Amino acid sequence: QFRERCQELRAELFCIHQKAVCEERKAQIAFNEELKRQKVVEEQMFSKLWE
Amino acid sequence: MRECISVHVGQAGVQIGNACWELYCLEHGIQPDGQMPSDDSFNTFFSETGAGKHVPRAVFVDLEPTVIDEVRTGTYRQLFHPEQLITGKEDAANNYARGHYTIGKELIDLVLDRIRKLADQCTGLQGFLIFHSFGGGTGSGFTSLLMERLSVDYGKKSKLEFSIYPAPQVSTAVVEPYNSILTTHTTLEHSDCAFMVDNEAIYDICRRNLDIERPTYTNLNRLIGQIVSSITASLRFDGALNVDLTEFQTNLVPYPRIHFPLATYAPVISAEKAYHEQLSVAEITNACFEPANQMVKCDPRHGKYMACCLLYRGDVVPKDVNAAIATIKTKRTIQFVDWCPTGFKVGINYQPPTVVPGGDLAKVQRAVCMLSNTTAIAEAWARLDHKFDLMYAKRAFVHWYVGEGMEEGEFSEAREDMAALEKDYEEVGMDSV
Amino acid sequence: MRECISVHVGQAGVQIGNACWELYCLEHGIQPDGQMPDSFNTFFSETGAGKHVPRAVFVDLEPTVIDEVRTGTYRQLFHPEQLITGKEDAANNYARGHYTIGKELIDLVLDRIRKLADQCTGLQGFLIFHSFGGGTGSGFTSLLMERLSVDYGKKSKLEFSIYPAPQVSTAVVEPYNSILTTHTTLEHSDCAFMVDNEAIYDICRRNLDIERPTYTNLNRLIGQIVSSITASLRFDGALNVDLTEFQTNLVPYPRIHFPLATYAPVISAEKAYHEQLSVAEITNACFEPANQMVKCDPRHGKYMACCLLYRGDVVPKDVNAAIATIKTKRTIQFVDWCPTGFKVGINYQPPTVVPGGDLAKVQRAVCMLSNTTAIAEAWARLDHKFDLMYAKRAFVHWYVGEGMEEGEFSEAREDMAALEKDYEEV
Amino acid sequence: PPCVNPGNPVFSCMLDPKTLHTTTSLSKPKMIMYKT
Amino acid sequence: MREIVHLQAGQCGNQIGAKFWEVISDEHGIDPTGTYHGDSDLQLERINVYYNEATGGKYVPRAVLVDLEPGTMDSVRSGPFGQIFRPDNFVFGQSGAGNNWAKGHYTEGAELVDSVLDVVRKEAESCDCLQGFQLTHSLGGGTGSGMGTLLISKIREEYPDRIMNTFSVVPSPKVSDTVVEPYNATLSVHQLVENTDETYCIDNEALYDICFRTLKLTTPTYGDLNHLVSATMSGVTTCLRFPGQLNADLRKLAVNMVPFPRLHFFMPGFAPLTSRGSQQYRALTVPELTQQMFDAKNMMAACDPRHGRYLTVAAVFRGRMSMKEVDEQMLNVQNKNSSYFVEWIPNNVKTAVCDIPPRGLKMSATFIGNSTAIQELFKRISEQFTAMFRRKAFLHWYTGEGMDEMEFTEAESNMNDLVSEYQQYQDA
Amino acid sequence: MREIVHLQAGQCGNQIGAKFWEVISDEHGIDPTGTYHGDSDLQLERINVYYNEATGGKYVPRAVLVDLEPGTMDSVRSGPFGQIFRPDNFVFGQSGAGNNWAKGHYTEGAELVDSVLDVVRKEAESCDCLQGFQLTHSLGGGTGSGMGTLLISKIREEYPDRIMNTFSVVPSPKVSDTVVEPYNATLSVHQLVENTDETYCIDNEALYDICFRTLKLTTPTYGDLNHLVSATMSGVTTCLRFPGQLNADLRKLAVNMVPFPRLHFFMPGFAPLTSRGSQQYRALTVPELTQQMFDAKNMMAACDPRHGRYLTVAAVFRGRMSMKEVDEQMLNVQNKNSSYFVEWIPNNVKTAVCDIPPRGLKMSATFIGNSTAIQELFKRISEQFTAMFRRKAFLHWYTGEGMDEMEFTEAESNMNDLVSEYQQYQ
Ligand SMILES: Nc1nc2c(ncn2[C@@H]2O[C@H](COP(=O)(O)OP(=O)(O)OP(=O)(O)O)[C@@H](O)[C@H]2O)c(=O)[nH]1
Ligand SMILES: Nc1nc2c(ncn2[C@@H]2O[C@H](COP(=O)(O)OP(=O)(O)OP(=O)(O)O)[C@@H](O)[C@H]2O)c(=O)[nH]1
Ligand SMILES: Nc1nc2c(ncn2[C@@H]2O[C@H](COP(=O)(O)OP(=O)(O)O)[C@@H](O)[C@H]2O)c(=O)[nH]1
Ligand SMILES: Nc1nc2c(ncn2[C@@H]2O[C@H](COP(=O)(O)OP(=O)(O)O)[C@@H](O)[C@H]2O)c(=O)[nH]1
Ligand SMILES: [Mg+2]
Ligand SMILES: [Mg+2]
Repeated sequence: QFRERCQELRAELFCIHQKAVCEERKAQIAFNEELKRQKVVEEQMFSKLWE
Repeated sequence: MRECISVHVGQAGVQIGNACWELYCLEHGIQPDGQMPSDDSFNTFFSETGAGKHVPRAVFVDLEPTVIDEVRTGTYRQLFHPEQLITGKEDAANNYARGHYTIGKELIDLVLDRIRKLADQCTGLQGFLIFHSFGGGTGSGFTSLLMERLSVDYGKKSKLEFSIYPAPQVSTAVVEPYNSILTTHTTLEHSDCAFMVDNEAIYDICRRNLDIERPTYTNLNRLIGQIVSSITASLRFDGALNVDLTEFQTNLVPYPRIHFPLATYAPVISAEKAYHEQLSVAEITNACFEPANQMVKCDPRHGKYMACCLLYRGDVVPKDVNAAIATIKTKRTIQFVDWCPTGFKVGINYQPPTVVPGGDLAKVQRAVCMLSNTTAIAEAWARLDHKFDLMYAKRAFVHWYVGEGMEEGEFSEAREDMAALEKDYEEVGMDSV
Repeated sequence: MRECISVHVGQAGVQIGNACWELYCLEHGIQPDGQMPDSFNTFFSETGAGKHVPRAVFVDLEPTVIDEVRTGTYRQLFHPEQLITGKEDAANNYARGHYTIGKELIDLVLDRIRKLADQCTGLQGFLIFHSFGGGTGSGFTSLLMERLSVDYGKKSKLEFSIYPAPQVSTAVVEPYNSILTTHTTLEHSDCAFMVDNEAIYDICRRNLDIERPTYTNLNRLIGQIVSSITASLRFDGALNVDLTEFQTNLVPYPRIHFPLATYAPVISAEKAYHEQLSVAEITNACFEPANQMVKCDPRHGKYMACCLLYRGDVVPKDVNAAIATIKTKRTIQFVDWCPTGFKVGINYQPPTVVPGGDLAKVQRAVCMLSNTTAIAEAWARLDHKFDLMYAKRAFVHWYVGEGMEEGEFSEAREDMAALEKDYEEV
Repeated sequence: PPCVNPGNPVFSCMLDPKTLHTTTSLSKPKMIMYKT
Repeated sequence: MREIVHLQAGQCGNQIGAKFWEVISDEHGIDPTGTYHGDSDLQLERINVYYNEATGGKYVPRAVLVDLEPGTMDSVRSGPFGQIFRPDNFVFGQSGAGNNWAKGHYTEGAELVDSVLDVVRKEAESCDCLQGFQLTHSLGGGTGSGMGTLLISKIREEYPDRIMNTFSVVPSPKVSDTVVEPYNATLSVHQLVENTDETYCIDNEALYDICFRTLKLTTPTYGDLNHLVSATMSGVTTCLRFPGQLNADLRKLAVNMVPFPRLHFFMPGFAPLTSRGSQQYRALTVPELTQQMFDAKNMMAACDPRHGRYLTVAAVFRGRMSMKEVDEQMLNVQNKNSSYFVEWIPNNVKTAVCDIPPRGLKMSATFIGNSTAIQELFKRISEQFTAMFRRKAFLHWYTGEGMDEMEFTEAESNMNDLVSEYQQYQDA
Repeated sequence: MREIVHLQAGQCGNQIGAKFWEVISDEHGIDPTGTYHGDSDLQLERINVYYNEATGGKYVPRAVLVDLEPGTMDSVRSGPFGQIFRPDNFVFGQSGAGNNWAKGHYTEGAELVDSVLDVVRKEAESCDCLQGFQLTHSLGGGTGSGMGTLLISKIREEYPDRIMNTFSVVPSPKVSDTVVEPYNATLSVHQLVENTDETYCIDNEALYDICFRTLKLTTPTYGDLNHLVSATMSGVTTCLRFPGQLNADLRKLAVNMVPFPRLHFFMPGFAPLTSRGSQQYRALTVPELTQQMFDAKNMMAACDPRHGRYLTVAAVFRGRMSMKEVDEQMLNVQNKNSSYFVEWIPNNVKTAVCDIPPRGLKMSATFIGNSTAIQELFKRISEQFTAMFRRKAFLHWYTGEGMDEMEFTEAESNMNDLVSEYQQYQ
């Protein structure tokens, strides 16, 4: 709680949260890429039902 | 040991609360049925029973049984107390006089009975937190009776409402200007603060800031979910500098009749776009005063800011925000009013925001919630007052309102009430030498 | 902290920009993902991770040219917000880009320049690239810079204005857009450079030996010119020279902001075996009028001022025999009020080898930036071509029917008439 | 009969909409025709 | 928990509702005996709206069928979905009327409506909270218009503050089907303005013009027409049956879009209509649907809207669609066509969103619209009435057994008063 | 992204456009069932310029098939790719025109335009930001010329800015297809001069002259004749669908095409078109194209450029080729043939280079010839007009429909005025 403001709060807390923010976002880029696959197969389901 | 009671009324109000209450459960780690997966942060929006069950502090009321059923039989079945989650008898059907006189009257006694049974379990109560609309009958007329009864039953409790304003250009209801004028007699002296969230913000912020096209209301309500979680988190999560609810009221509001702030959630960015830039305190504060990011369709350059309240979340250092405020004060374009030279707050919370599954927001190191009081919301009524008097001039759609018991003269009484409120923003925008 | 915004408007802007941002990645060590496989403060603005989005605002009014830039290999590199797209072309017409499809997009791109300018705290100037061909590169930029001059202004408006060729052209209203943008360049441009690309059409098969050269070849060689003048900022040097230090040593009077540049060691691989690269020799060879990219003959155009970049293994003693050799050779033209008129640009770092690009691994990249009176000859022929149409008013109707007015053509004459006289009376 | 009158001017649903179902890795399998 | 009561009259109203009870049965998954062969839990939660329970599983309709001629009374029962109705609900006269408005209103009308009023109060007593009443009939015949009139004449006596939606087949613009349709219409319209809360007009060859140009089917029977009008019928009453982010039941669908308590004559219409030949060629999205929603060729009334001005319109939407772009494009309808909309109501369009579409369609919509263009029907049918009343033609079957000509005179005056009020509110 | 819609009118027009829609589908990789089959992404790219997306990957040829005869409609719809056309865009009538220009203009012409402009509006509202309109027709054919004449006088008031083109088949300077042509040609070209922004004159005979020697084909049936005009159409619009280094769309063309807003009748032409016995030798490269662009035998309209002067000739190229090999092989032209070239416009050349070629050929170009000499083809049909008109040969069919001889003189006077302006500007 005092070496935070020369050190550990930076480069051990900010650069590790940022390390999370990088890898954590990759799930959202993977999860949303699955929900876009929902719509594109739903349209196949609405194409064969329209057919 | 301090807590905030919420009430959500109207179809608009109940579904923006479903986005509010999905976020409350995913913030504190609470399952959709009530029990903790296995603190005191629950005791602001959640009551802890003998088991792990966390009954929500809200009461959802609406006169349409249709919209209340899908939350009665949805995935939040076991969460809500089934007698809290109260239904109606018949639709208010887009009529102020219906929701105020004839069909909303048989629900006041049961709603106020549940607010009493909820406020006595309360021990350190700060104030109410209202959720309604301006368009429909039960979003406007039924909440009017609520402000009528809560002002006399409680009094000194500070109530806040997150209203959804009628949009200036698009609109979905024909007689909703009538409903957005008569409600103003009961949101002026019966409401302590009134947040306005128009359907023109996420109309285009979800298009330009977020790369997703064609948004719908389940994406509209998440941004309204994020802001309320940002405001109450100072009551709820620890910080280097916290802003209580009563802290927030007396500071942002100048005058007893001027309590109509704007809103802005700055770090609204998509997942595929967020890693393309760093989100600093100075950048996310400069991106929040921009006229393409406010929550109401009104240009802030026409008006002058009275006082702005800023709530930061997560990883924010309290020197960069002071550098951000000084950098954004020295620009000439954002002009403040002369009689309030400071015009600013800061508020720090340690916990970063959560993102719901399926959401288009990307989670951030830091999130700022800018809550600005402007006199540019004077012309928020200008495109509604001209919207009003054109319909009123030839007695269009008046026979329904006077047919339900409402007197004709109460239309013009609300007309002059808003005309006086517009005069107040012309009075405060004049400099004194 | 010595940074620059590389604005790229029109087609020939961003086509140079891609060839620019290719070699900009190599020298700063940046993959097309923006990450490393600070010299990159000047460009490649810092982000949260090891990614670096380029300091640029890629503006186009036509959907297509910016699109393969967008879906190219630099898709991660080139940030979508700085990748401004348009829908309607300017029809190679100054009037359309400046008025009709002007204020339509000028609001977004001023915001987009400003957004990166917030990160750009202590910046040097704006690297704006445009042709004299059409309203995307002629009219929109004239609207852009005058907006950029009234907002920022003091920042260097150093402009890579691609000039129309003395004989060839893509257009026929090429003299129109040129004679309009050149006179608007006079009121709002700090150190506007000149890219004629007609001697580029010649030295390609001489110094590069690329027979059948294509647009790419040109832009790559132009991008090396932008690199050498700015490598002083990003990298280090014994006499490295700032962008402010270029302009207020080179431009003598405010209407003389039109020098000519050329790469000196343009030697490619097949000659590079037989070439003795010695710093004094190449800059001596640089002055030879067949090599300057601007076609207008410097051999008669008096050397009013002259700057000399010195990139690579350049030695301070060896650049003084370079000055002396040019001095004793009196047949090379000189001005009569600057005795020396030189600016030495020592830069330790050697030029990059673009992948596949024919510029060989020459150890040194001496360059040269001389303000000559020769540019009046390039103006006169451009002025002459405009007169032939404007004598009997051909093609004016497209222009005047798209937000413009016939007096602007006439006033473009008078402002051009002042412009040759700036480069004649001195 | 999947529908009531095969060949309506408006529309005739000649597919059992029970088999019409999509899901996410982390979601429940819900049907398409029926929806909220 | 609220419900609407269906009730049909005449040969037209019997056939229209018989197809309507057949087009909502598959929507709620009901076989032709009454059992629930469905696949969704939100198909049975609002079954109390348009159905009611019996001794386990069996869902019986709540419609009363008054029909003065029994020759089309057995037609509905003998159909595929005719066993679903309870038989004692059926009420019929021994002898037909003969297409007299007065004979179905005065002399044998009163012999039956005591029983018809008896069976509607029997069913409405059992309902928990009644929301409205529903009628389908035609103006051009005595058993439909006259019997429908006498029902409405005293149902407002006992249910004053309950809404009424009636789907009335307005008589034919071009080629007429009975020679006394000017007389039957002008007394029905006189009695359809003061008591009905909300009405629909159904031009007969607007259905024929749809089935020729839009649907392009060579041999259309009445079953194809009856299915098309009933698709609009189901689209009206969907929001109080299925959830949504913005729903509009019948009470909301009327009291915010009738400006004045006597102007309630609307333009119905179903949005997604495609031929066989052009069905793979049409995309399914909101912007293409609205270009089919608002055009004159895809309308349920033959009178164009280009000769008048829209006062209020309503467009209920069914299915997931992002309706933020619905508000975007519908504004583009407002801006592109401003002279066809009244300027004294800047907010002319209305939305409603239903969460589920009709079964199998990706998304669907129903058009409700009030216009001053209704005048070109009423101003002519007044001219048809005046061209036949002044010559004392076809009158002794009305005057000779029922009312005098004073009721005929005040029927013309009430029409001509309605003629003047639409004109004076066309420009405001 | 900018898009156009076809407006094929008459038997002449519907056959050309369908063969054009044939070639467009082949280059974009589309089948008669509309499903995409292109082996890359460039065949899609901007598919909205011609094709509207439907369910199942289907692409409808955005085009309304206006006519007055069921027989032409039957032939096009029953063609190999006839299925892909939308049946709602098959608006047609039954009463024929009889090759009378009036009958296709007022009796059933003016009774079907309301329906056609309704489905013209259908395409326009559906597309987002359109670029213009395209309309194939003849000059001497009554429903082709006449109905097309009334469309271009109706869509132009509906959509002025969208530059609308006609590939009008100008009548023969020899063997006549009907007897009615000088009447129908003169009347329509009286409106062609003041309706369309760029009219493409098409002579059947000079188009035969291609199949005479350039293709040296033995018996050319109308199939490749339509294919021949379709080749020029595809390459004109190449900068709107296909990536290109010098992307000059029709918007970039027309402002360099028309020097005064009366002159827009410029003869088109394709360029690497050769024969079966000459493909074995011919080398696909830039200079051997310019051989066969600027030849006086590749013109689609007859009106040979020996009897006129090149106002602002242009050629839109296709395929991967040098841009310094084009510049030279397009300036060497002017420097040589200097007479045709009008010295008034110093460099009357549009180098419009597209990156990707037509599929099945490497080095391509579409030369739109802006020679003056089109007025001789106009004075030819003026004499054929007045020789028939002054004697009052057969006009009671016209004057009975209200088409009196007064407007016949106006048509002759305005086109003889159009003869004068082309002749004065040379
Ligand atoms: N934010 C939001 N708005 C909605 C939602 N659903 C509908 N709306 C729109 O918001 C506007 C205001 O809604 P309300 O005033 O609450 O309408 P209402 O309560 O259903 O009207 P009544 O129940 O008849 O009193 C309406 O015109 C709707 O179009 C929703 O779920 N969220
Ligand atoms: N691409 C490119 N163009 C050059 C180059 N050198 C000169 N030019 C000329 O610069 C002009 C660039 O066009 P722009 O400035 O973008 O204006 P434009 O003609 O409207 O081009 P578009 O935006 O594509 O419509 C072309 O006409 C070329 O003749 C070069 O090296 N590369
Ligand atoms: N769409 C439709 N119209 C009908 C049907 N049966 C009758 N009509 C119309 O009803 C009008 C007269 O019917 P009518 O004999 O009076 O039936 P009634 O009202 O039951 O006596 C005619 O114009 C018919 O077009 C039907 O099954 N479908
Ligand atoms: N490729 C092609 N050209 C045609 C065809 N039919 C006619 N033409 C040209 O059009 C001219 C006749 O035009 P016209 O009869 O007035 O056209 P119409 O109005 O549609 O009948 C002929 O001289 C031909 O040169 C065809 O089927 N294909
Ligand atoms: Mg409601
Ligand atoms: Mg371009």
